[PDB]
Amino acid sequence: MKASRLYTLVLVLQPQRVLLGMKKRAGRWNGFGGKVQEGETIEDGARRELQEESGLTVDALHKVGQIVFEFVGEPELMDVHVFCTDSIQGTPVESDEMRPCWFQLDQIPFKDMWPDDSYWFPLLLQKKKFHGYFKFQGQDTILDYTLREVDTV
Ligand SMILES: Nc1[nH]c(=O)nc2c1ncn2[C@H]1C[C@H](O)[C@@H](COP(=O)(O)OP(=O)(O)OP(=O)(O)O)O1
Ligand code: NA
Repeated sequence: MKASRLYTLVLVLQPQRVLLGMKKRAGRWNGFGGKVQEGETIEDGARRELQEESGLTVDALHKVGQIVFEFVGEPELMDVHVFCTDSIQGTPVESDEMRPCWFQLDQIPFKDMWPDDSYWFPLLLQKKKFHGYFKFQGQDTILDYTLREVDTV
């Protein structure tokens, strides 16, 4: 088995809309997140990345899933811990690398999201927790994947 590097992903999910960020420098909408750093808990890394990437603060997050990504030709797995929150402080801010935008929950922009999101984001919307794994060739093609609803993440 490959080694894995820890990442976070945060979805700001309100009753009628979700906040996503478009990668500016590519072209896909995603939640907010990045690499966990030395000495911080995963949840604190998720809060930090949300603040660094979007400007938003939150005192707490709910863990909703974990997804492992494998890319053909890359030596490490990405171990992505997925969090949600419904409660925000501040306005999202555009940066040189990210443009935030709200989407109504009948307009989730799946075609401009990573392909895996079509599989797990419906579970998130149903208040379900999940574990996933996806093996990609490049940015567009899934060669293998597993997904399971779990009671505890
Ligand atoms: N297939 C996929 N589907 C998805 O929904 N999110 C993915 C994904 N693959 C990666 N992600 C998420 C995980 C993480 O939040 C983000 C990728 O992290 P980044 O590359 O932004 O890390 P960092 O920006 O911290 O690294 P540096 O650029 O070195 O600072 O995208
Ligand atoms: Na990031």
